[PDB]
Amino acid sequence: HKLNTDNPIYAYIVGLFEGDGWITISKKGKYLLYELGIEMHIRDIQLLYKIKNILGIGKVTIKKLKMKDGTIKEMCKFNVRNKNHLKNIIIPIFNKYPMLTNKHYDYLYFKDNLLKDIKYYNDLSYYLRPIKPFNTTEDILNKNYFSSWLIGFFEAKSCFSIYKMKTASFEVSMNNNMEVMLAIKSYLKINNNIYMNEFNNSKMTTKSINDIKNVVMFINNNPIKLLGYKKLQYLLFLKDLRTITKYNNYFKIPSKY
Amino acid sequence: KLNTDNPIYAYIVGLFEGDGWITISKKGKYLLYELGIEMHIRDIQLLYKIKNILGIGKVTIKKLKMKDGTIKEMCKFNVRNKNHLKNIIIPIFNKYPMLTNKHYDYLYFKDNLLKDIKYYNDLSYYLRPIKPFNTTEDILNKNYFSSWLIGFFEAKSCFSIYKPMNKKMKTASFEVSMNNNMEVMLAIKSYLKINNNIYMNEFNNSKMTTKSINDIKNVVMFINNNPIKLLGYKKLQYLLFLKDLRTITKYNNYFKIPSKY
Repeated sequence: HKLNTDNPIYAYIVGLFEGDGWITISKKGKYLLYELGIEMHIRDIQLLYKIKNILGIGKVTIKKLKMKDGTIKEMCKFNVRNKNHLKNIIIPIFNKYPMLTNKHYDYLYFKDNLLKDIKYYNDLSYYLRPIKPFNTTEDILNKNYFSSWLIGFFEAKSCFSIYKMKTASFEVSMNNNMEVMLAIKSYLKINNNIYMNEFNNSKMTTKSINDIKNVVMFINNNPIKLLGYKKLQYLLFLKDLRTITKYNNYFKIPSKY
Repeated sequence: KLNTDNPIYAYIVGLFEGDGWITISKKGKYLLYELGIEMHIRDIQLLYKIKNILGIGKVTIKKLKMKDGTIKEMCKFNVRNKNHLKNIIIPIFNKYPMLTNKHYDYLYFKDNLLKDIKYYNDLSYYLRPIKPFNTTEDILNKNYFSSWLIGFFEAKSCFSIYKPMNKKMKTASFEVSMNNNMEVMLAIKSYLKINNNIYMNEFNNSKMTTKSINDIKNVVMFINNNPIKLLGYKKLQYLLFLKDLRTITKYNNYFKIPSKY
């Protein structure tokens, strides 16, 4: 039979791969390599096995990076290279819950070529990701799987931090995709968000007490959950937030997640 | 080991708890273990979705030969393979436990299956406890209640629009079929902030009903905002309900009825 895709966690997966993964076609001599992949830190290796498990396809590997200094850094990776697996599992998932940013174009190209069985590099047309945003902030807000996509995006690109009395902030690393950032600001009713640019490291942040409450309650009330390290950071964040007077009193920081 | 992080499995448990069964039955000296569910033909596509989501099981059509000479139809989905039950079904129900007394059927089913009981003679006696397993507060404390609720609504809720012959205009009502689950019914009333519900008993038809504009508002928004959706006929009934609800002045003026589910 075919892949049933009415399950929201597949939207969470798209969010995760849109944030930190990739779906490309590359030149392997006179042949082509099609690959859906994602690389994360060792702290998220279990998350990659979870992905492998949910998708039923793929391979989890560990890569050793030879640093300049002579040391070795580690990363873990999940990828799918089997053409039939891509056509039967991945295509249907992304068709059902397409990516939100311009990265979506990478998908259409990947898909068009894959389904046409292009295998020699010389039969492959030229491609450069468009600079125009595929969707407007309102097209995003009209998508009924936004909140699910968002947990996967947060899993990959959000950050919870408590710093020195004390203050709490929620940030989302952006890679010039304001339409998505505005959809998030709106959907979550975040008011005191300040944008930044630290070494072209553009991000969106907020520390106000109500904004934090809104973020915590959206994350907490969503049936779609953080699965890897990001979940631990979140739970540690709450653990801390409970000790900060102005926050723990302003609302009921939940104890179950 | 099966990954059970997907809340749609809680929806599945919610659906089976409402219209399904998980039992051990005799077959002479042997024992049949079965997770099963029977629905009307209108939901045959839904059974196929369950099948593809669980990755196991079989869908069949049953012909009930009535005494009047007519053949009535129903469709069914079931899992009988011991390995499939141990490796898929057990982990799901362990992760997202049923909420009513029916949960006892599960524990019983699971203890025997794991102990590898094969003969009816080795089967200890069993009668589903009468006292509820959970309290309303225990229910409200489960973090997967809202996902379970959709599967349970898929099976036991009912959206109806109609014009009684004693009132000039149509009324909107949401009802949930009862079955000795008042602790669960109270958790729903509480969780959905329902304030004008009434109870029915039309031919032992214990159920909960509400027609108040605010109650209906709460139900429609809960359903529409949930990432976990109605997948079968119930969904179609839900969508036809909204389309009509839009034409009833008192409900339409009270709140913004969603146009996309």
